[PDB]
Amino acid sequence: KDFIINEQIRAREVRLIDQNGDQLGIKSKQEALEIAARRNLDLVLVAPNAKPPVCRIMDYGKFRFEQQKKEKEARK
Ligand code: PBM
Ligand SMILES: [Cl-]
Ligand SMILES: [Cl-]
Repeated sequence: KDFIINEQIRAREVRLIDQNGDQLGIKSKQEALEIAARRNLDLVLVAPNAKPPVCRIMDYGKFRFEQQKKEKEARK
């Protein structure tokens, strides 16, 4: 569920996938953070144990809200 995002990420390099599924390739964490920032989105570590770790560009708050919404609705 919970993913670490943005500056919480410690990986030197990550494989980057953008908000639409475009495979941006291997990028330094710094460049990945720049791309996320220019798009006003978050850099989310979706696959911490992949080699190299996989990050997805997305709005973390919107993603998390929808996930919690889904869980709650299906149980009431
Ligand atoms: C990967 Pb830079 C500090 C424009
Ligand atoms: Cl640079
Ligand atoms: Cl943000």
